[PDB]
Amino acid sequence: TLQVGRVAMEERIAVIAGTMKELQQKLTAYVKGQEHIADLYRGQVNRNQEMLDILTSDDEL
Amino acid sequence: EETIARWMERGKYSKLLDLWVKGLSIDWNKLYQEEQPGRISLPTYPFAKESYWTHA
Repeated sequence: TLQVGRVAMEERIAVIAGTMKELQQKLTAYVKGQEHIADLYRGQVNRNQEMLDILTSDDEL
Repeated sequence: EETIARWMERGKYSKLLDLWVKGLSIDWNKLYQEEQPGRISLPTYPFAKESYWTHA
């Protein structure tokens, strides 16, 4: 549902988890300000707008 | 690096150069699968001309 049922906006995070407890752990660490969390990625689209435009055009990628 | 190899074989030069100029490392030797061109003299780096001297 989170993959296909939410518009992907400018500020994104993503987490890989094999159990619920793991997800809760990682997300709570994120909420608590932990800068580095394993298998949790942070970033912004606003930043890399340029290279995005130029690479996604080709099906090669 | 294999994807580059294929772009080169296919001749996707515009793509490689648009990526190279942004920093993508390209092994230009793979451009020459059979044989090799020759090296020739060309102008060299125009080093900055700044003066430096001490005092005796």
